[PDB]
Amino acid sequence: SGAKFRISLGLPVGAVINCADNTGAKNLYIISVKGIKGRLNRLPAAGVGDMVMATVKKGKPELRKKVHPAVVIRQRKSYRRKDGVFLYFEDNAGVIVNNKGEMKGSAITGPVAKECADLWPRIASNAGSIA
Amino acid sequence: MKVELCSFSGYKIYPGHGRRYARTDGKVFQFLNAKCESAFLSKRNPRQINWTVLYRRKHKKGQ
Amino acid sequence: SHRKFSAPRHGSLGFLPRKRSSRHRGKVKSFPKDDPSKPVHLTAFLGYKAGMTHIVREVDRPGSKVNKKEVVEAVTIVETPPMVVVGIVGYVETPRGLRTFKTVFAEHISDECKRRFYKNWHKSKKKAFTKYCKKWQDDAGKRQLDKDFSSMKKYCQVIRVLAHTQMRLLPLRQKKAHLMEIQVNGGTVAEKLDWARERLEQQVPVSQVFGQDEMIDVIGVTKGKGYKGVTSRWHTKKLPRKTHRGLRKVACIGAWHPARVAFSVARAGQKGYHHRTEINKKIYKIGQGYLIKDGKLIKNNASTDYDLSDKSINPLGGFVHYGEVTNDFVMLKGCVVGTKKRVLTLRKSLLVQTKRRALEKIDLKFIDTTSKFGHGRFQTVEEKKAFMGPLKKD
RNA sequence: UCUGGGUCGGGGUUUCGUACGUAGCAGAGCAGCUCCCUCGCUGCGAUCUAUUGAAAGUCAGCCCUCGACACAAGGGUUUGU
RNA sequence: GUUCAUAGCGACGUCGCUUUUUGAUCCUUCGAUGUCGGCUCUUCCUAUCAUUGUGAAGCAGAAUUCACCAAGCGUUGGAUUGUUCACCCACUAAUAGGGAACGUGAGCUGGGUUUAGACCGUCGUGAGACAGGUUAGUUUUACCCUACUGAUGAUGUGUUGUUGCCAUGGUAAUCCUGCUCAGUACGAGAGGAACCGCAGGUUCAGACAUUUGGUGUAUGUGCUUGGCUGAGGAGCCAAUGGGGCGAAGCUACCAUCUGUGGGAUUAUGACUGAACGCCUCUAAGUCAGAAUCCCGCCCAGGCGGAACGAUACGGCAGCGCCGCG
RNA sequence: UAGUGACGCGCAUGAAUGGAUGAACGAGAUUCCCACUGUCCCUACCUACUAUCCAGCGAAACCACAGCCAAGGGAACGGGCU
RNA sequence: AAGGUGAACAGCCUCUGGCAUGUUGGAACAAUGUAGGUAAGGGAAGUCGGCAAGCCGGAUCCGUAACUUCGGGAUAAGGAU
RNA sequence: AUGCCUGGGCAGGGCGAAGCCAGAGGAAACUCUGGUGGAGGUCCGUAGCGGUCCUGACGUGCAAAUCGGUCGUCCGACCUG
Repeated sequence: SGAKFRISLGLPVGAVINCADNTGAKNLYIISVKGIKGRLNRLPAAGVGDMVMATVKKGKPELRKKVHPAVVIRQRKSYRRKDGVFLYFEDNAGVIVNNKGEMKGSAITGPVAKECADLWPRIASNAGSIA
Repeated sequence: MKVELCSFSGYKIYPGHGRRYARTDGKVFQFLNAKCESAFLSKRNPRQINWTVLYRRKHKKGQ
Repeated sequence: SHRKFSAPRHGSLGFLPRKRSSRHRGKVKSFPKDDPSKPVHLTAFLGYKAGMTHIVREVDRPGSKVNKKEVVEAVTIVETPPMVVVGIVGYVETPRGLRTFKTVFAEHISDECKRRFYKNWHKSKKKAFTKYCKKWQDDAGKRQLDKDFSSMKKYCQVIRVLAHTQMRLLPLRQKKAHLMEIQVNGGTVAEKLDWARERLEQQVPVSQVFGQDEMIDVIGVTKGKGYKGVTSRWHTKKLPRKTHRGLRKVACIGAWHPARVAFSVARAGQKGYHHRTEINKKIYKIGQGYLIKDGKLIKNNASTDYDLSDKSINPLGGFVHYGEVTNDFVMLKGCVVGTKKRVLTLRKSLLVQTKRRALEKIDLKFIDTTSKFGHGRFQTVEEKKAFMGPLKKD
């Protein structure tokens, strides 16, 4: 029912975010962003709570060298809320997810943005702190 | 309209202005402007900076 | 050969006479179609842009994620002092177009309106409408005026009113008032002409023409930017750094076989100072100007039922590069074309405004008053004094 | 001639962050004098404290001044149904 | 193709269309038309990938291919290769095919063809040859005319000013997701819609700085290295000395606001209705009909008009209406 | 289709027309990683010197005549012809 | 072949000495440029190719691998002041 | 371009070879530790010499081959009258 209410996105294709779940992965190199038509020479950009495809550049060999769906939780780029507050989380952090939205891990380290929490209920359920 | 207090200076932050910073350790700060934001990010202690409300309280200025 | 990777063109082909506007005041290219059932009413007004600020309010759109939540919107202030009606004009529809039939001016005309008819006011002797006002003080002139009004009633199809702004009540340097034709939409031509004649030499406030929570159109000249390159004028792609003969230029203009440059090619030239007509601007608040009963009444400008303060829309130190707003003002959602001090034309919407977002009622909760001349942090000087305490300059 | 604009000055706002000087029983300490007294006196001494949210800038493309100054029908080229 | 030629195909034969491939000729150019790609940019074509409107099934829904009006709007980001071409990864409604001197070098790059220096393999006694590979190898000139983007302007309206009209040109918006319908219609089950509504987003267009960010030589205010005014103070030099914060102004889907309605109809589905005592959307006549076309919204405004104001008191003047010479 | 390690079936590798190896070195040619950044996403702002205007001084290339387009034919892509 | 900083005949500032900024000046600070810079988030995703720019940079104290012709690599790499 | 004769010139730093001194171990052969020494067609680097890259500026130029940054070498097969 609730809309996305687009915000500033600062995670283009090639950004290496840190994994924030107990799956075992350390880094997540973003290879593309879902739901983007695209434009000429315009790199796809991912914001908070955006479904992306990533690859584990560092971590367990089982998770390395394969594509995983993921959801961006925190971004260092400041985004504006609907009530006029600009928020940034000091780091770019994401969690590995499947197609239906179920997290592959069991816990999330650090805060989780309210946009991602509202968009993905399971990530909100596993979230420790909100925004 | 919930008016916040600046985590560094202490001035009231109206909804239109200010900035919000959520650190990874799990706590949130409100900054009145980029000056206070940079002062906080540079690890400067607010009690040693004269214009800060904490400095004024510490030195018992006014009243 | 063909273009490998398709991409949309840069700029709009329907907006590219890229010339400085011949006119400075916004022209109403099309007035609303008059239905001969509603009462008579003016369809336009002339204001002056002052500045922008914040607004805080609760939205009432069910189903949205932000429903019943506090939101902030950028609002633009347009100072709109009441305008003086000084003349009327009739238009008759012809197979060639819409020809002006008869123009009748009032007896007494203010010097602000008289200034417009003279390029140089200091040098001139101010002789405009000297023998014309004699028609209002003679029996033959009165008979001629009555005959002209009867002819306009019989023949004219469209009736417009000449109204000029009051430049005295503004902080702007200039004193030359802006005149404008406003088409009257309402009942029959006879009743419309009678109302226009009655409104002669009279003030018109903004409450008569526009109301709260209304969608209107803003017409004005873009803030000029002078000669600009293609990279800024059409936002074309920048050439790589290795380019020899410049990089902020369009690389390929056209093909070989057509030995001419097409009008659709992005070229360097004038950017800004373009006539524009923004539509669907929402009136958040029509604020009353300064009035005196025993003392100054400045609360009516910015005080709300939830703030109940003594603040006016003027921030600390006044609006930057405009002045202090003391007259009636209109607060519009979002930004409007033009720079500060710029005259803008407010026009009633040309479309049936029946939409979920266009019919929403606006109830303000907080109006920002922090100084815009930097990073302001105090809403009012009283609050600033209370927070700071006594200073050395006391 | 809605008397107007200009210069200066005063406030409002805003930017930076606490001015020179003075005083201190603050100050890692050190030296001289001698009433060898080492909280005795006199000096050097990063810095600190009160004066002091002080000092400094602020329209040249920010707002009010109606506070002081001079000036403001004057200069040249024109066009006729 | 379970039955069945024409739902979708189609052998043995046969008729055509295109110059987006290679061919044949040498017609223009050897007193020189700069020889591949890639980047940027504009326009055009339909042999339609997707979106709008429909006809079709071996169309129950979903999915689907076949055909029609249809080029308005879209046709992406990357690993490899100089590559066109080619393959793979991911997203997406789709990643459809092409032309414009195989568009585009006084626009750019020079990566490899294609000078001169060299290395390797084959051939030749040899100098040398290799659509056999590798490396380094100067990309000149616009101030001329036209075209285009902007800017003064120009002939008429007796002169100027005013508010306006309009012929003409340009034109703009596009697509998708979530909730409800609905786990409903349909279907043995698995599966699984559609219309109207609500919230919004992709690309594009026009603006603007209240907020966030950027710039910052107000060289605004502190802090500092070297040196120089004897020192304190106040300063300056070191092509902007360096480094914090930073007013105003410009600026970023890196912030914010807005983006519209009618008419005629195409394909198609129909009404009445003979030709053809029956039947028929067609022969007369009539209805519905869309990203189509045109107009409206919007930009400019014609060797085009509009009514209105003042029209040279002068120290010499100069004009406007009337009448009869 | 690049880089590295193994296989030999080597159009046409190969032993002073020298084969293999090789510490150090190379303004020699390539592949990958760390950090770094406007190469880019996506451009924006500031400074100096020009470009702009003015006073003075002041050239050169080029020039059949000159310069608005659609189609046709032509010597097979016209500013002139229809 | 002066003084200061400095390892230094490095760069920068100053004294003796030399000069008018290098075949002209004035007014604004438009677009293209030439030479310098700065940029939120990503960090080579651009491009034939990290082209260009940027990063590290002095000194003191620790530490320093593979290989090797045992000489080197080496200021290896990486840390603190 | 090369050979010869006769003259001139080449800051400041890093690595620390032969040789030597002292201490410790050894039964000898001799070996380890701390110093001294400054050799090298040695390394960073100025003057000098040359011209990689930006295929930068200019390209009817300052110049019929110049300028900026970045560059190789700089005690010897060095540069030069």
